[PDB]
Amino acid sequence: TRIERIGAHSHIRGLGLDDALEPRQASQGMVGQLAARRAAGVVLEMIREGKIAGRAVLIAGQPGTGKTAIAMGMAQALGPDTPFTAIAGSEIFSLEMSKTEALTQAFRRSIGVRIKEETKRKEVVHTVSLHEIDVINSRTQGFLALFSGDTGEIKSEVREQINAKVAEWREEGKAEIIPGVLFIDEVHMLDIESFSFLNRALESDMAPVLIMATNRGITRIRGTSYQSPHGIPIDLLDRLLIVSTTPYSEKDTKQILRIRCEEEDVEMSEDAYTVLTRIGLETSLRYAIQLITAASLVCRKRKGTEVQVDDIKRVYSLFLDESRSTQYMKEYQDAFL
Amino acid sequence: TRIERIGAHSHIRGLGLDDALEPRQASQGMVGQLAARRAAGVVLEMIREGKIAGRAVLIAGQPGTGKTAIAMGMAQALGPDTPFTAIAGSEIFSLEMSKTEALTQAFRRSIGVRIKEETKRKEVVHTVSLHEIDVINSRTQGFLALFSGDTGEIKSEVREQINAKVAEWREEGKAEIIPGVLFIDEVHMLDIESFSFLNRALESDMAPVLIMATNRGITRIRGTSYQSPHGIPIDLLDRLLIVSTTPYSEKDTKQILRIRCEEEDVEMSEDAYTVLTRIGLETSLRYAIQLITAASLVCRKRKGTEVQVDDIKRVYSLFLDESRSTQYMKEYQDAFL
Amino acid sequence: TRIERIGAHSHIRGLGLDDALEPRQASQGMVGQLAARRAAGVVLEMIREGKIAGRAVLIAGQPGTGKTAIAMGMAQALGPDTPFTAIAGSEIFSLEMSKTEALTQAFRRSIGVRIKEETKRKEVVHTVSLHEIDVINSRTQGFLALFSGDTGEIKSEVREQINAKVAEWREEGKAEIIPGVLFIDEVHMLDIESFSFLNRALESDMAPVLIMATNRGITRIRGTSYQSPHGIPIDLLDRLLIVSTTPYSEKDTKQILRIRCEEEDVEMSEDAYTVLTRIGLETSLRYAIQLITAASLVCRKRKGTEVQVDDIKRVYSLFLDESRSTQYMKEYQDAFL
Amino acid sequence: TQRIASHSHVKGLGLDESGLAKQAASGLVGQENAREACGVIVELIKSKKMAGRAVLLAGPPGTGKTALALAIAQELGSKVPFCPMVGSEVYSTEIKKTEVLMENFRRAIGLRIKIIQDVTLHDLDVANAMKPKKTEITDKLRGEINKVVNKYIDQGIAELVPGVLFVDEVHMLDIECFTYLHRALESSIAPIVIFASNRGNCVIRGTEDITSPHGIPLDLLDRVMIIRTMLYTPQEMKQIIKIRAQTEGINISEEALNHLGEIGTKTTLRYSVQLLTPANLLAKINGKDSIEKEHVEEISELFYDAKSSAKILADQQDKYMK
Amino acid sequence: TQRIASHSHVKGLGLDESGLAKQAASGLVGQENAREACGVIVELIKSKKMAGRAVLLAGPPGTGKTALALAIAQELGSKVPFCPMVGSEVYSTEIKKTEVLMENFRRAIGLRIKIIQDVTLHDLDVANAMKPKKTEITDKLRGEINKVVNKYIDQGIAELVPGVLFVDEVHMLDIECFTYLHRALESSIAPIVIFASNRGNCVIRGTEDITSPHGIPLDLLDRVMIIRTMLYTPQEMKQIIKIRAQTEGINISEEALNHLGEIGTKTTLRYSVQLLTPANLLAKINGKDSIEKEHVEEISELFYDAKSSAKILADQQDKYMK
Amino acid sequence: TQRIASHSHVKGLGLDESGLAKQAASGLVGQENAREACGVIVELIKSKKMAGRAVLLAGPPGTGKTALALAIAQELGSKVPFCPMVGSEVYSTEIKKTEVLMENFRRAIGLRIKIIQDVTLHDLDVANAMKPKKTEITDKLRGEINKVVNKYIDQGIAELVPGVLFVDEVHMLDIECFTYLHRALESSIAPIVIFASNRGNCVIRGTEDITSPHGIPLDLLDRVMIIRTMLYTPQEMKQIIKIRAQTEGINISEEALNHLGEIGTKTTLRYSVQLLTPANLLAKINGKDSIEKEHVEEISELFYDAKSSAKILADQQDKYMK
Ligand SMILES: Nc1ncnc2c1ncn2[C@@H]1O[C@H](COP(=O)(O)OP(=O)(O)OP(=O)(O)O)[C@@H](O)[C@H]1O
Ligand SMILES: Nc1ncnc2c1ncn2[C@@H]1O[C@H](COP(=O)(O)OP(=O)(O)OP(=O)(O)O)[C@@H](O)[C@H]1O
Ligand SMILES: [Mg+2]
Ligand SMILES: [Mg+2]
Ligand SMILES: [Mg+2]
Ligand SMILES: [Mg+2]
Ligand SMILES: [Mg+2]
Ligand SMILES: [Mg+2]
Repeated sequence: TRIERIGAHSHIRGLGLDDALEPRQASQGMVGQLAARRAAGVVLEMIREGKIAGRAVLIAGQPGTGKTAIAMGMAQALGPDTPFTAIAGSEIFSLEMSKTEALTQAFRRSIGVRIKEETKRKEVVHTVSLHEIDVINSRTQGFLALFSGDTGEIKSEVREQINAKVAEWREEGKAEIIPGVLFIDEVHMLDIESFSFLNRALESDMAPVLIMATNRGITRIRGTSYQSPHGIPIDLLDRLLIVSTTPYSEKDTKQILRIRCEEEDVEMSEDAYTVLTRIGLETSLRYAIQLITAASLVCRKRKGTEVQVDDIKRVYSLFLDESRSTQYMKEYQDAFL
Repeated sequence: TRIERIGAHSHIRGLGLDDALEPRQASQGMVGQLAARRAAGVVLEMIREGKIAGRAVLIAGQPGTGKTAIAMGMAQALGPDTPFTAIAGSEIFSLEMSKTEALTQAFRRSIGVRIKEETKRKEVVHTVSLHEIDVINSRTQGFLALFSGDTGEIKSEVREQINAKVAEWREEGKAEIIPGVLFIDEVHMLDIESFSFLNRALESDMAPVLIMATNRGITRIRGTSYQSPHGIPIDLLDRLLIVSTTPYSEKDTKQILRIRCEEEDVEMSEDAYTVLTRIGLETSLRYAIQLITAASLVCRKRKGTEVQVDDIKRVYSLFLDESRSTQYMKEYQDAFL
Repeated sequence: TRIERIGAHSHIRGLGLDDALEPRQASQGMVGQLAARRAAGVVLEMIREGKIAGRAVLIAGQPGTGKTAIAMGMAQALGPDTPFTAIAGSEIFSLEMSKTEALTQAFRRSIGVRIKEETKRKEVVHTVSLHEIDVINSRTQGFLALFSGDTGEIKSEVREQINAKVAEWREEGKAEIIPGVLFIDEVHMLDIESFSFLNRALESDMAPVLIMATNRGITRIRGTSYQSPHGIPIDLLDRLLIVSTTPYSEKDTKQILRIRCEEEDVEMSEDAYTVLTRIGLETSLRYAIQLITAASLVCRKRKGTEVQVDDIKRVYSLFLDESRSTQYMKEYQDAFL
Repeated sequence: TQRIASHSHVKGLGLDESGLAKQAASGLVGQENAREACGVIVELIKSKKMAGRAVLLAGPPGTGKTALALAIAQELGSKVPFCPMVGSEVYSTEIKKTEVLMENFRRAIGLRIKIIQDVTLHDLDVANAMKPKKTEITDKLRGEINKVVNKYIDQGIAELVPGVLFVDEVHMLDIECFTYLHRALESSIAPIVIFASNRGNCVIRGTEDITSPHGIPLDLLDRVMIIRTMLYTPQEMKQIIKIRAQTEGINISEEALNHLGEIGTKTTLRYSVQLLTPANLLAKINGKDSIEKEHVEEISELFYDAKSSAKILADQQDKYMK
Repeated sequence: TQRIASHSHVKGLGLDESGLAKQAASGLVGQENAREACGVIVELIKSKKMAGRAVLLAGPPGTGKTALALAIAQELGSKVPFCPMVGSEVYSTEIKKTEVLMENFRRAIGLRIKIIQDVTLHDLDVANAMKPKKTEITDKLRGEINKVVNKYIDQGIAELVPGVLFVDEVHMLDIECFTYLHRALESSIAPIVIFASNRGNCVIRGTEDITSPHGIPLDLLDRVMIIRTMLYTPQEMKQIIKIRAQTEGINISEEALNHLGEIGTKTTLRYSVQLLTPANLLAKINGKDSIEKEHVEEISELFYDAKSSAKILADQQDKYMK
Repeated sequence: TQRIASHSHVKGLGLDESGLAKQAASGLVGQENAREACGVIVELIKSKKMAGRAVLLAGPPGTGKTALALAIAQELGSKVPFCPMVGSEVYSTEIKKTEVLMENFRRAIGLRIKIIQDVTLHDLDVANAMKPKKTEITDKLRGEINKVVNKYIDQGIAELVPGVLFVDEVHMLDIECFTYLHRALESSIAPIVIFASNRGNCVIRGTEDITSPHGIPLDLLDRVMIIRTMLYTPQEMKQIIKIRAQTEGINISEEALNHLGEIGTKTTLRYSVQLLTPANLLAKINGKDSIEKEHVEEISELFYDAKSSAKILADQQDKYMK
């Protein structure tokens, strides 16, 4: 009906943390990962206090363990007042601007400048980010280049004239700086030059807090041939705080299936929950997530209400997973190109 | 005198085929290649009937066997009513548009849309191709971008609005679709991404018949490292109909020399025809083609009329061929860079 | 105070050559390199006579031997009347023009066209180069594209219309051609295509004299994999006249230090001159050049006047050289990235 | 008359009321497991409840992968948007490759504003954003267009029709396009995407020789559902040759049908279905209204399959250029 | 209040009147040879007599290379221009990389035209030189701007203030940028440049595997002066943790200071200085105004260093993606 | 006075009425087989009957390849168009490399429209097709310009003068440029093209290490005629040194001529012809109007050949940079 629908992270209302940042076993759409959600909440109090510039935290761990789910939990826990720029790591490879300029625009999008104006007397509020100020003052009719995105490289001299004016306003009280977050997911997709730009961009006084997520192991960096942990050089890994994410147990995988069967609005039998937890422990968590909705449609075509174990076994025979898919490809490897 | 002169294919007036598509031994400037010209004529009746979209035929065979000569024979056998876009395989590598966009423009140049207009009453005829309609409707003053060629990438949304309007006209009878041919010579010079675009562009309802020519063997594809026949992947070679071309015999090489000595207007003696056929069987056909005109100029500088064997032997000593050229380079290989 | 200051070549007023081109042991800021300065002066009389087009001279030799110092000696010995375009070898890699077009603009910047105009009667003089004429006639408002540098590729057809007009003027006496020099330093940084453009650009009637400098040995060319002397192919090395530069002795290194201590205006003791010559023979010449100014500031902070040996030994302990730097890196090679 | 192309006989999946696949219905023959799995996917696209789910069709070439997705497009109709897209289309010279993926992701979600008009989210993106040029449209524009479409739903002027994106030839994407597709499939506004590949155990483009199944990395293969397509039997090949003969208007004798079935099990399915129209043109050259065995035998001598041409290339490899 | 970043405690080099380095002054602790060498460089930038001299700061990561150059920038003040620049900034899509180096070389030389105004040579370059675009500015413009600034000095309207260019991360330049930097440092108008690298014995970018120290070729290492930065002792690490605790406003007990000093000699200096603010937020969550050992011990279990995370990656390498 | 360059003494091929080459005529010395073969090519360019024929000049460097094509350009005169072109000119940043080849192919065909004016086909192409930019001109424009030039011939207003394209350094083309040159030489409007190379048995650019003679693939070497250029004897080297001395205005003694002939057989022909003008400037420094042996001996100590400089590089390879 609306533009929004049931996505992969639509069940997560936030990190289920109490007053003492201690994580609850199942709260606000999140379950498991107790040291990772507690470290995410300490980073959440660091973002809400706004005092320290340029802090950086890597969320590392295995695929399917919820690195991105912790990041959209902290994204809904901030609210719309604090900016949260969420980019992919492949988005910096632009044809109209350099990777340094694309990372500088992603850095300056996350620093909100709340300007008030008293204008018989009404205080209009124009919250705006530092990137919009640099695009408006970059040229005449530059305010449509936020919209169409056809800004080139903004000059560095222009950015020092905006940073100085904003410092002046802030000391005169006309503006309030609300520093924010920059989530670079799949950061492993950045090259050595962009990682070395991150080595000096995080030392700036106006840098946002930089969260990053990587499922990669001790691999090669994209611009070079050396092997380093997480695909990230040790020169940048000196500047971060790693948050590991543990693989799930049986009861945690089963409780991810009950919070998801609710978001997709499907009523499942308890025997089908045990068989789907056994499927989700044998192969993958995300394969058992996508079996829930297609099992609900097999239950709708038989005109039942409760999803049985036979709907799970029929949809398990209908759609394969990499493991079984790769096996079948072994035979037609001379048929496959 | 005129812009046109004696080229390499100027003697070919068409494929020498009779009513039953059966090829004549020497007719319309073509000689030899009887199964290849019969398969070319079956493809010529497929192009003239216009019913089946997206058919594709590869002309494979050895160099000098006349793959391109069969394609300019079918190009003059179609006439100017049916479009024939003849491109090289290196022409898709454009700096102003992508290889997908350059192949889409080469695909849509070969679909003619004959529009009539009744306008005391005179039916003006504006035959036009689908590419010109997409360039005219791409922007204001876009009709000069057919001329200067400074069109960028036309939007795909614009091409669906032209395809729908043309379908509407065709059902209302205002337009007549005349599908045509696209000759991609030296197709081996395309990369894997452009070959994979050909895998889906040929399945479209508006695709022209696509003739292609390759002299390559089991070689590597230009974008990858795998070896496949003709430089073309087996995913695209599943979609084609290969037409092999046989190497020539002695009498076929001699009759190529008599049809060419006529186009260049040179009268040669029969002993010089036997010596030039022996030269054309020993080294190459095309070397014996270019010895005819330079032998005619050696005969003009002695102020004779008939070209003798001594003019052939003098020009054979004057201009070398790769085989003899490579031998002489063996000694100065330490002198050559 | 002024835009100019004590650079690395600011002591060199010219090549110290007499009437018979014979070099003086220490004159005009130059010392040593007697066969190289005599060959540089023969090339200087070839540039001043202006008759022979497209001559080329390589200055080869070891680093620190003064290839560039001979080239700024000949640059101040020409004066401002004769043009001297001095480019780096990395400057041809432009994003707005090709390497052929960047070398053609660097070639045509060095050919001055002195135009006079009589205009009660006063002869105004508009000396201008051939590149400025090609930028002015390339488009309307093209005279600001000399300034901003936003010329693209000037058409070759336009350059034949300027070369013909300049030939016409020269024969009518309205213009005087003053051919000049093109110094391509670090020429080894050009690729094979740009070297092959130099193979034909030097054969033109309007080519300037082309001086080039290389410290490289028998190395690989930048565009290919073959090894050739100086990083330059033997096809271009056939067209040049190599000028070798000898490494310095003890007295020549000591006299480079006395001409430099004068340009930097530092008074040094003779024992410090012997210790600095021993440092300059042990490690490098240029390291002993940069120890002079920092030793003068150590002498200024102790409020002395004469620079002693202890200021040299203190600054020798303060700033390291590659040799000692590389040694210290051997231990922290597991600490260094 | 309309031109007849490949997949012109495909008029939807051949399913009954129970959702099981018929052996021969609506131009589809065989492949019953893939057709019930594609019918469960059609129900998802119609439930309009999920977003960003991803399907991979996998199998050998010539096994009904583009045909099964065009049967999905015929079962949805013209009301649901469908956005076919080759995976080699992302290398535009004007914009970055993730912008070509994002513009195709917004092209597959539709809005019907009411007097009735049909528009996509990408049409509103280019409407609210000299030589025209594609521009890298920011997420700053896309969030307020999402708020404007949400206000258009809440006043009742508009109705959203989420659709499907077919990224055929998904192995031609490079590793940056797969890693942006992780974030693209994780959104709550993304269309249901159907990917297709036939390039099993090959290297990812953009990486220096790491190997994963289907040309797709294992971190994207975690997020998709696999539908395999098992090869056809001799009997079903003949049924495809029979359906392509009725679609192209070609009458055929049963002995020529048995010979074209032996040709199609000898080489491939696609070579025997392009032997139909040249044998029909040879039959009208001879004046006979139907194809006999001599027309298929003569046309099969005129045109070669890729394996016989590779045997000619292997026997005479010193003559051809390398 | 102003945000507190890294190097916010650096307020200049800690030197006396004699030019020797103090052990702890102006936020700098230890590294006395590098601080007297950087104080001799500060005197050069102020003598305004030399041009194009080049300094390399070299050492391990986390040893005061960016901190020593920002101490040079605090000792010069805002009157002398300072132009920080990452070495990966030269790969612009609009202009060539030597133009980005030349625009940064002209940005670091200042002119004070008098009513008092501050301008650089690059500001006059873009003033005397539609979508705006960076352009490859010719020397033809730069020579007459140098004559105009020389006439502005001779009539007394202007005064030149040559400054400093910091090319941090100089190993990210390619071999063309180093070879243009040969000609750039040889000019009499060039600014004093301070380069920094921590990438000893690695290949130059833009070359196919030739190896030189610090990522810089030997022909550019001839032209620079080296300042090495020797690692810190346990005692000086604790003094850096004490100075970062007073800079961030954090009270700390002496036993937690000894535990953070053992943590900083166990892993690295930078991991222990980013354990300060999370332990302070955990102390205000518990309500205590100062950090004790239990807050550092709990926060050190929550966040990992890079070596412990690499040990987790080595023990479980079959589970992570490659 | 006009400047004197290389090939300034070349005033045409030295042939008589019978077409045989003289030993020394019109500035050309020796190489009689290549000069009769180039005279047969000159007759072809004048017959104005053929189109798209292609000539390769092949041989060692310094053997008269650029000199033999400029002798062809002097034998045709200024009435026939001539379009010299380096093969590295096709890598423009504005247009694709086949467009640079096609624009050079249309630049070499001339039209004389009559009051008399000289125009090329490319001049009509850019006339019938802000910052100016080169554009990739379509074949849609080129076909109606060919019809307009054909109508201009038929009303008698114009006369076509087909010319010659010299693609010197043809080994610097990549494999796409050779494969477009297949289609370009096969046209009936193409100019006669003379290619030149000295790079025997080297890899084609744009391919990963496949080897063909002269840097040109075997499928393009099928379409060209080869003219080899055999090296010069000691006697002919002295005749080239004598002709370059009369061209540059330099008087020379016979003993210095014998010494420069021994120098030119010792190193190369080109090093001895650039020893003429420095020895002449040394003779006017000494005040003598003619060069003696002491001037050649002193100038030969001042300047080195490439082989002696390579011997200096081999003896001292540890000192030079790599
Ligand atoms: N802690 C959790 N609580 C609830 N649901 C979770 C949790 N972790 C994961 N999920 C579910 O599993 C899905 C996969 O998790 P997620 O995409 O965040 O993995 P990831 O660690 O980022 O892995 P990858 O590197 O493969 O992207 C989520 O979309 C969500 O539906
Ligand atoms: N003959 C000389 N007379 C005076 N000073 C000299 C001489 N040769 C060199 N110098 C001094 O030594 C410095 C280094 O010389 P120069 O830069 O010209 O070397 P180079 O041979 O070009 O080497 P590289 O290849 O390393 O650039 C010069 O800046 C100058 O100060
Ligand atoms: Mg994730
Ligand atoms: Mg051909
Ligand atoms: Mg130098
Ligand atoms: Mg397909
Ligand atoms: Mg640093
Ligand atoms: Mg030449």
